[PDB]
Amino acid sequence: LWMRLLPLL
Amino acid sequence: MIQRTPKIQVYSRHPAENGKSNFLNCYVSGFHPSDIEVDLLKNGERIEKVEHSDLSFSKDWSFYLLYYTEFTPTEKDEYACRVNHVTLSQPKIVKWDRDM
Amino acid sequence: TGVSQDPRHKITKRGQNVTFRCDPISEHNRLYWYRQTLGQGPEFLTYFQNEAQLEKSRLLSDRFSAERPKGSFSTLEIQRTEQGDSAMYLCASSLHHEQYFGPGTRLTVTEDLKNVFPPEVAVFEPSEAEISHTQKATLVCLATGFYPDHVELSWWVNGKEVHSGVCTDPQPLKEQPALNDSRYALSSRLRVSATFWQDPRNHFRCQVQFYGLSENDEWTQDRAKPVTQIVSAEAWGRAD
Amino acid sequence: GSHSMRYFSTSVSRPGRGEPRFIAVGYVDDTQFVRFDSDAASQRMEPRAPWIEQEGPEYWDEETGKVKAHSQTDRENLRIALRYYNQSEAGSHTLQMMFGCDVGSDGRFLRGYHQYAYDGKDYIALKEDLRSWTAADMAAQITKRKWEAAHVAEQQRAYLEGTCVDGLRRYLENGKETLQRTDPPKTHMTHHPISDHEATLRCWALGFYPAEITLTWQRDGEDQTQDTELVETRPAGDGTFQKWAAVVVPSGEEQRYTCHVQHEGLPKPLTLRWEP
Amino acid sequence: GEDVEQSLFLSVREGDSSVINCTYTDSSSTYLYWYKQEPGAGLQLLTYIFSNMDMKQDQRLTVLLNKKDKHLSLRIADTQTGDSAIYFCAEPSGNTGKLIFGQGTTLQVKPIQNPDPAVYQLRDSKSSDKSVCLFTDFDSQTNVSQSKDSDVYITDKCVLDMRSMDFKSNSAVAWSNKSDFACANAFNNSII
Repeated sequence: LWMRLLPLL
Repeated sequence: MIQRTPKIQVYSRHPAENGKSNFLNCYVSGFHPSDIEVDLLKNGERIEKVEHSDLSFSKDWSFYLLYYTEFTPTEKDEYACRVNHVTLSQPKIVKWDRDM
Repeated sequence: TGVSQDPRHKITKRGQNVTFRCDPISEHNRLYWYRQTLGQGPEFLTYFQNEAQLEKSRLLSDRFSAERPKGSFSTLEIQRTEQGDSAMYLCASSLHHEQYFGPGTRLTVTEDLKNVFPPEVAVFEPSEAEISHTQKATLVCLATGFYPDHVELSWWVNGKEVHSGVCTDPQPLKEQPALNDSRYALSSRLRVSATFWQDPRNHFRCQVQFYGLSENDEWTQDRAKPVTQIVSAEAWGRAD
Repeated sequence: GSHSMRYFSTSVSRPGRGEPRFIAVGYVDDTQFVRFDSDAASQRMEPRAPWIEQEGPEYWDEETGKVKAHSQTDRENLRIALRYYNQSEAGSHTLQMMFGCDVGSDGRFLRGYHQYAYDGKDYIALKEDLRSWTAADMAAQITKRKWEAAHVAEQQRAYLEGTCVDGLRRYLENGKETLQRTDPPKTHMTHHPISDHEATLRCWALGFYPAEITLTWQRDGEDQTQDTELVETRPAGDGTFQKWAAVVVPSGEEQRYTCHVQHEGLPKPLTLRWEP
Repeated sequence: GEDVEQSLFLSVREGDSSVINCTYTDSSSTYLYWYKQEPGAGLQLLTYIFSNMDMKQDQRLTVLLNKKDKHLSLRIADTQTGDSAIYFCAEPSGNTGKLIFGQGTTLQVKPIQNPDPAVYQLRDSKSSDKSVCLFTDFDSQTNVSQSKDSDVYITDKCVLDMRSMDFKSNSAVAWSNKSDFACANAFNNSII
């Protein structure tokens, strides 16, 4: 189950 | 920018018996960046029927790919794996050794 | 400190184009537009991740068109505005997941700008009877016949804004409630000590900030351009 | 056994060839079960294990959506990186991410992971405490400072302790006969004369799972770390692993040398001597 | 699938506990938000919980979460008249953090002040024959109807805090243009 919210660098 | 040159192994999935269906494996590991040209050879000829694993990488962030084809090894016939990468000035060929 | 929006209030003519700006909190990469109608939770319109518009709702007609040209301030455009586009347009920004909202842009689309009226305001002086019975004195302020429902009411006693003993109707009240289109009234109460009211040097002002038309707006009628304006009524204390 | 889930993504820019190529893969231990390739015609999260094919349609629609959203964010991350390092937009650059979680025998959360590499070197990683970040250079500690202000750690920590262990536990229960197995290494030695007075002794481990294995040479029970050749553990292509280790040995000294094999699928470690 | 479900209205006595309840859509949502809105605009982020916490407390506020059943609740310790507002529970939807909102729970806080109910007449400050009526100091439980003929405007009740005397009062205003109109009968309380 993948993430629903990746962060910006 | 890091560049790492590929580690190359060409080996059979099973111990080679002459005449017995088997898989020929060329494993390229430990490289960066990800662009790489791999070819398996039979007596120098590029083999058309050649699959590869999906781009994965290791704990050190270096990439690894499995190239494979089914083949029936003979006593006579000669297999190899031709690799090129930015780290190489020319392609590197690694003959297949039944014993490594 | 927070998110910023321009203008706070717009009133265009139906079938005209309109543009709102949103200015997110400094260096917030994520920008969301929402629509809110009175009585409802806000509804997603669109998402910018810096420049890129990554997700857009099917609640957007072709008429709706958002930009974030520099990954900075965003604009929303409505072409050929319709009555149904009347709403609060909310902007929010986050660095990751915590969304902070602006004060919104309250849009009203009306058929004609001559439908737009400033309030009339009046102060009503406290009852003798309340002063006998309670030793308190309630002033009532009444603002009538404004459209649209865009006002801030505040009391000033001896030149100071008062922040206690005040009550303003939470919702403007329709002069004809059955209709969509209808002018509005609003009441406020300021309650002071009977002694405070009885001092005739004490000055009571009720103030209604109207958000109406711009200087850009066209006006072919006779009465004053119904601009953004303050309308006051006043009363002095009385020993009577 | 104890188990892990790993999601790996690679974004490679290619200025003047359109938008960055994005490739993602998922593993449970050393078993791949999904992939996404942004150059494929499908534009889907595809199964890469017969056992995952059992997930319902919601699973495939949603997993596709999430990885596509990731592809879009890691595209923007390549650009942010370009700005931080003050690098031209003519160069091809690589951004790599790995997240996932470990559980023990009981199914309980053990460890979370969330790490990036820019152009092949550590950029930023979530610490094992899950409450703060290791920044690897001046550029990364802009991200570190931004992520500490935005509280990204306690949000990603909510995913790693929640959706990530749930996923893992469900794959362990649906892929049971594949994932909750050990294949122990099949071991033998080969003697290879090099001169009339030398031989390479090669210690073989075939058909093992999982991949983790230790191959060691001793001489009179002293480790031969320095004079041993050792190949990277390699895939057989059939979901098992192979490895060997070799020492060159004086003709006659063969029985002073032993090979030690450690592997999760062995009751006790193996000692091998050139006997045959 | 479904919506974020919360009640539209909840009435509390000043000093009692307010519990505002919410069901959200997706168990995988890593955070849940409470926002509050006062007369005018201005969605205020009030408090949040991550999905790996049972509970969070923040002064008079408490958030309880049940991830399996997707139940979220804001509990307020010591409800003041100042806490009257609309509370929205908000959940991230899909693969950004765009929010979907509940329809909003309007919170009404009734003063516990003893009623001295009275109707008063007030005269325009500018020497007019123009009058408004004031229904003040009545009981918080009073059913103040707007009921009328269409010439007669009655406002809704609103709470008013005189802090210096620690005194809260309910009031409503009525006016009309009628020659006919008496403050006496103007109001239509249906007190329960």
